[PDB]
Formats: sequence, structure tokens, C-alpha cells
Amino acid sequence: MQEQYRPEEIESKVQLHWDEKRTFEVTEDESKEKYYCLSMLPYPSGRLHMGHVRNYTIGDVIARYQRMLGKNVLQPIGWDAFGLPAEGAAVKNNTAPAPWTYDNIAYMKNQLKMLGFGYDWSRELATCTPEYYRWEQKFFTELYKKGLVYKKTSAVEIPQWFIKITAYADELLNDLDKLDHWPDTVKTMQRNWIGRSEGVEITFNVNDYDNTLTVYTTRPDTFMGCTYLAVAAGHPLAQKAAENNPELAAFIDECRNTEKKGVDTGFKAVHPLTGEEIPVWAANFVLMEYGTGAVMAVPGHDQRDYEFASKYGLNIKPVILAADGSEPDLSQQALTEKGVLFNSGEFNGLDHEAAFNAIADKLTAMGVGERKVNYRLRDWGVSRQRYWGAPIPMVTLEDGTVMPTPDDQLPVILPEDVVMDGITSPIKADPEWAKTTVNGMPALRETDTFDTFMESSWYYARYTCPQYKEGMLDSEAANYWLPVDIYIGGIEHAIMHLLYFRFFHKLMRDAGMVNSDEPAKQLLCQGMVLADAFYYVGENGERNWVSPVDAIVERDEKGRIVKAKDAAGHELVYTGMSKMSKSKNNGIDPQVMVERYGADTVRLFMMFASPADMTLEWQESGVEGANRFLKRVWKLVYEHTAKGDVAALNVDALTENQKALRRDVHKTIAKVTDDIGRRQTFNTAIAAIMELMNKLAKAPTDGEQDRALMQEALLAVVRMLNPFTPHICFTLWQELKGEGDIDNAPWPVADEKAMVEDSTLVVVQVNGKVRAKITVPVDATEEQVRERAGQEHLVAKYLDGVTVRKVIYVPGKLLNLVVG
RNA sequence: GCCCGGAUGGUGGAAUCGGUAGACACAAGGGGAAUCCCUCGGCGUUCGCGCUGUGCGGGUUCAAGUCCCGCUCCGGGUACC
Ligand SMILES: [Mg+2]
Ligand SMILES: [Mg+2]
Ligand SMILES: [Mg+2]
Repeated sequence: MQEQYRPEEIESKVQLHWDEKRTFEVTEDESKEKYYCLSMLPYPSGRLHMGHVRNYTIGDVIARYQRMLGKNVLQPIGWDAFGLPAEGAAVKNNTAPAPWTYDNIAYMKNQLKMLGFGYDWSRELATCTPEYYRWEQKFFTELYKKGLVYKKTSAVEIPQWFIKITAYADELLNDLDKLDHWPDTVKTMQRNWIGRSEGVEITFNVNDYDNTLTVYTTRPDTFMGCTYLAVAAGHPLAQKAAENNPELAAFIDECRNTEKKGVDTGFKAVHPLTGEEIPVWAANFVLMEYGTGAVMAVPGHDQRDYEFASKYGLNIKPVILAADGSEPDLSQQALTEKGVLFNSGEFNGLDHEAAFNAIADKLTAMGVGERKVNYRLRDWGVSRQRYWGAPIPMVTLEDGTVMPTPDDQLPVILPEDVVMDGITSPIKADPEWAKTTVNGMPALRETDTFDTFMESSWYYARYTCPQYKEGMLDSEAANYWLPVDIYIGGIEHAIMHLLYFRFFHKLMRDAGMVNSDEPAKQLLCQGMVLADAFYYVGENGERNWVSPVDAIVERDEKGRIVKAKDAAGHELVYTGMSKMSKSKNNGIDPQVMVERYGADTVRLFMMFASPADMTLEWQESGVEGANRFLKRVWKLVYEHTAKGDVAALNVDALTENQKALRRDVHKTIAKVTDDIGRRQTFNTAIAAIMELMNKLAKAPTDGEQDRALMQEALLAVVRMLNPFTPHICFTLWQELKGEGDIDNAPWPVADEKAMVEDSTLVVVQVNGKVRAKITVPVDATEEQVRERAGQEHLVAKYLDGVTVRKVIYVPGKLLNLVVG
């Protein structure tokens, strides 16, 4: 065993071992319990950032841990390889998106391997390859045939392909209740995004107008407070008035281009319940695309109605009582909360629900209103006018008819060998490309490409069967691996990717491809990585941001930063810990830290510094701390093994001191197990390891028994660290002569006999304040404990000439003397 | 505007059915570039501890960081639906 811990001489060798033995390659083995650990796949931008490194270390800890529990563990990696940044970079260099993307993939793959992530590399997928994307093309034609796909022109105004995500709104919404191991925050974000709303449509007669106008409201209870209506710029009534009104027409034209603003339509509606004529405005805040593109306005109780009404001198009418039953102060703003009606005729005194229902019922029976459920969720627009994405498998015949690309022309291959002219997709600018023949007649194949969210919506599934032809999924394999047991990635994907992949899963279920409703049991959103951020003010008044690496700080007598400078001598202002970024120049390159300290130190720091789901504060000093710890583990194993083999441990003949150390070993095992497997607090797991290492470093190692005990502890410690720092642990395991490769060694289980106490610490309070802590035989009786407490000078001091009124006793733990 | 989080030493961050607050680590200063034995919330100390202490106020309980009421401050999403 080398005396010196040398990451550079260890890490690449173990890594090569992992590849040579294919250690982390798995099959669909029905005789084992499966566990699918998934991290969100990276975009091949060029290098890993610190967030990839946190995301994938978390995944790797879990995958290696679960393997040591004896599970069959799938941990796959791949590349979300289509998308915009490649087009930018293709043009910026003298190049094409594909070769730039493949270069980034090789470079980043080598970084992942240098970090020693235990992936099943045989399952590796890159989404820009025809072998991957042909399947989403095929599935898209199937989706179209199921009636879930349609073309339509829309804002972004351009034609687009949509997939009917609204056909699954209620399922996406209901099934959120099945997801207890998703965080509330992500669930609430998807709820609001889907935005199912229960309301009322209300129809008005309009003077000098040969239609009726209908609005949608979620607060029909406030309808007696309605003083005007507001319609979207692009509403048929708004257009009918503009015909004779240059002001209005001017306004409508504005509302397309680049904040309460509107115009008086000149039309008057009759309020169906008061008979009063009310104005109709065109207004900027009203979406033509939602509901009916028109609202009834109630300034007294809708904040945006309040602002609009004030601006244009429209009536503000109160109809909701305050929470305390008093008529609302509307001098400043609207009363938003739902309360009892007043000033609403027949509906006065009704509470919120009763009023909602009475007014709905009334307007229904009058035939000018009905209940109506709307959704904020729009259909999913999957089309882009972009080159670097998977072609959309549709064609147009000469007769005009749109249909899917015939099965025998799939995939539709994106040509990789192209030259970007910056502005037009090569497959657009060459009018030859589109030309095809369908049933031996000329057709034009679609020229738009898929939204990149298309590939990331089903990759997690394809990982189960990456080499399968015949179909998108081999069901047997997919149903074996799915659902994902834990999915680790950022909360920022909450209402894009994390919604799309639930939807796509349901689409694949409903094509018979899988047999479960939800793609992922647990979702873990890891916190952001923060770093210190500094800037100075140039003599031009411009803020110049200086990397915290480049900052020379100086500290008071307690270590607070109080003054700082860069090398050039500028005065820096410390702005605290902040999200890593190019704007603030506080990015840290993981590769530099891997090359400086070895991957194990980097990984250990990032798991130690902070619970997975909280923000992590990057500190060079914490990293050097982690590194020194690893040297202390290396040293203690060096010293222990330098003395050769050990006798078998005799557990019956241990000193009270030995029993105590061994109890601490096994309690640590229990605690680390609980922390990693149930609580998922990896920071406290690691702290328990360090704490134990500190004790082990202080224990004697001369006697045969001390050495046997040290062997047992080191074999446990080395396994406990292994999911965090597997390169050093793999090596140390061999030094200790552990059986086999550590990657397939069993996770240590705590020995119950080792955890038994002969003694217990009893905390002694007097009137609830700690006056002593006594060690007593583990089964001492309450009388024995009391007697011992009263023999303590520290306690007796507070019993002297005062009377014990009563005692509270928690067996073997606490005695409080109430006195007196 | 809501939706949660949160607030504990000089800093990060513990405390898992209320029962030894501050584990673990960093900074820092100090003793014997790298290493080990310490010390370390505050005040006081006869070194045994005493008082005080988890954002402020109050309640509950023999006992509150942890439960309940009310403040004050703060981070991060996110809206004309
Ligand atoms: Mg924690
Ligand atoms: Mg504080
Ligand atoms: Mg506790």
C-alpha cells in the first residue's frame, strides 16, 4: 500500500476497471428486485457545469447504494442533442451543428467518466441520431391517426403542429394526487399551469348590435357589481365598432405589436339582472384565446377592473362585505376576498357559495348564462422553423391533402452535412429537399422540425431497450424497469419537461406500450449551487464582476470579509453567495476542481455541504476540508494494514471501552443507512462517518483485539463512504482484503448485539434545568437513579433545604426534580 | 399580487413522536509547505461550573429550536387565464 493518497494514480485505473468489467451494465433480471435511478440527461453544450456535477453525484450515490443493498440497479446516461445552441455555434464557428454536437458529446462523456459515475454505458443514447428519433416520428404518425394531432396557425403567427395535451388535462390533474413522493411545489406549479377553472358564461344583449356578447367569470357572486364589459382587441364586437371608429381601429392595430389600456367601443350592453345599460370596452388585458375573449368587469372586487375603472372614470360599485361584516373601504383598491353579498337585491346576505349558485341558477333559468369549466392549459405546439431537430413526418399531396409519411419512408433523416447561412434552415433553403413521392405522385414533405421537448419526453423509457428495433419500446423490458424509482433534476422544469413526460407516458400506456399510469415515483429537485460574487465600480460608473477565485479578501478578528481587491488593485464589493452565472462571473469549472483534488473530493464535498434539495454554497475551503478527510481515511487504513492480517474478533471478551467503540461503529452503520435510504440527508450521513473516523483515529491498535476491531470498523467505514467516494473506497477495500469488488459488496448491516448498552447517561434537571448528567447501569431502577442523582453535589446543591414536590422520570434518560 | 419555504454561533449546517441546543465541517487565532493533540455561542469562573442564549412578543407544559397565538424581517419561483 502506497503511503501517499494519490487521486491521479487511482481514479483513472478504477474507471478503466468499471469499463473493462462492465460493472454497471444490467439486464432485465426477473430474479432480482429492480431499481431505476434516473438523472435528467445533459444538453451537450461543451462542458459539465457545477449543476450537472451535483445532479449526477446525487444520482450516482443512490445508484451505488441501492446496488450494495442487493438491487438490480439501472442508471443510464445520454444526450439531449438537438436544439438551438448548436445552430448558434455552427454559425459562430465555421461548422455544422452535428459535428459540433458530437465533439461536445465525446468531451463531456470523458468528463462524466472522470467523475466515475457508474452508468450502464451500453444504454447510452444521443437523441439527434436517427436510431433514436425515428421512433418519435413513427409515434407521431400513430398519434395523428388516433386523432390527437392537428395543424393550425397561431401566435408564437405561423402554422404549427399541435398534440392534444388538453385531452389528458383531467388525468394530469387528478394523478397529481397519486404523487406523494413528488414535492408539493412542483405539484402546485402543474395544477396552476393546467388551471382548471369552474365558472359561468353570461350573455348580454347589445344595442345596435346583431349579436349577443358572452363573457366568462369565476366570480358570478360579484355580478350585481358589474358596471361595464371588456372585450379583447380581436373580438368580433370590437372589430364591428372599429369599422366606424378610427380611435378603436388604431387601438386594435396597436394590440398586436411590442399596463391597463383600452378604448370605449361605443356599444352598450343591458345588464340582464338590473336592466341598466353598461359600456363595452376593448381592453388590453383580455385574452381573445381564453374563455370567450370577454369579461364582465367588477371594479370593486377585481384588482385589474379596479385600475381600469379608475383610469377611465368608470363606476366602481361595492357588493362584497369585508371579512368582519363591514362594508369595504374601496378608496385605495378592490376587495378581493370572497364574502357575504350586499347591495345585490335578491342576493343580499348570501355567502360566497350560496351566491355563486343562486346567480348561476337565476341566469341559467333566464337563458342568459350557464356553468362552464375552462382550462388554462393550451394544446402542445411541437413545430419549429428550425434546422437542428428531428424532421416532422408529414407530407402534403398535390391535391392539398395532408397525411403522415408512409411507414416505408421512416425515419425521415435530417441531413447532417450542411452549411448554415444563419437565417434559413438548409432543408428549407434547398427547395429540392422537400420533394418526395407518395403512392407514386409528387408530394412535399414537411420542413419544420420537432420541438426538442419531443426527445426528452420519452428518453427515460427508451433507456430500457435502447437497441430494440421493431418498435419504440420493448414492453417487457420497459414494464420491468418502469416506473422510474427516483428522478433527480431541477425544479425549473416543473411545467415544461416534467409535465410533458407525464403526458407522453400516458400516451405510450394508451398505445399499449407500457402498463403504468405515471413515469416516476419520486422526483427529487436538487438545490442550486451558489458561489460568492464580487464587483468593483469602474471610473465610468460601470459594475465589473470579479470571479471569487480572483478576489483577495481581508477579514476581521472573527473572519468576516470587510475589504477585498482584485490583482489589478480595484476595490471589490462583496454581494454574498449568489447563483453561479456569466453575468456575475462567479462560475466555477468542475473540471478544474476534479483535476486539482480528484473526483472523490469533489463528489464528497458536494454531498457533504448541504442537503440535496437545499442550495449548496461552494467554498474552496470546504473542498480542501473534504480532501484532507480523505487523506485521514487513507492514512488510517495505511497504518492499519502495514501491520498485516488480523485475528478473528472475539466479541464476548471486549473491554467496556472496546464495546463502546464497537457500539459506535454499528450505531453509525444504522444511522448512515437510515439517512441515505429513508431520509435522504446525505450531509448528515457523511457527518456521522467523519464523526466515527475521528473516534477510530484515537483508538489503540497494538493488541490483537484492537486490531480486529479496527478491521471490522474500517471494512464498514470504507463501504459507507463508497457511494460518495468510490474510487478511493474501491482501492481501500482491496488493501483491507475485503472479498471481491466493493461495487458488489453488501451494504453493512448493524449488529444488534453490538448496539446493546451496559450503561445509560441520565440527564438530571432540577425544576427543568440541567444540573448533572450521570452514567448508571442500563437497567437501574427509578429509585436507584434518584439515589444517585441526590448523591451528586451538583444536584444536592439545589436540593439543600428545599422540598421535592414531585419528580418526572423518563426511564434511563431524564430525571427532573420539581422543587420546592 | 399568491404559493411555499425560511430566520439557531464569526460561516455552512445539526437536533428524526417536546427531554444534554449548536453534531459535522469551515473560518480564525494559537501550540507542536504538510501532519497530529488540542480551544472555540456570549458573560463570569475558584475549571467543578453559574448565568444567559434558537428573529421579537405571548401562551401551553415539570420541560419548547421543536406545539399554539401575534409581530418583524428575508430567499426563491410564479400571474392579466
Ligand atoms: Mg440536514
Ligand atoms: Mg443570525
Ligand atoms: Mg429533538
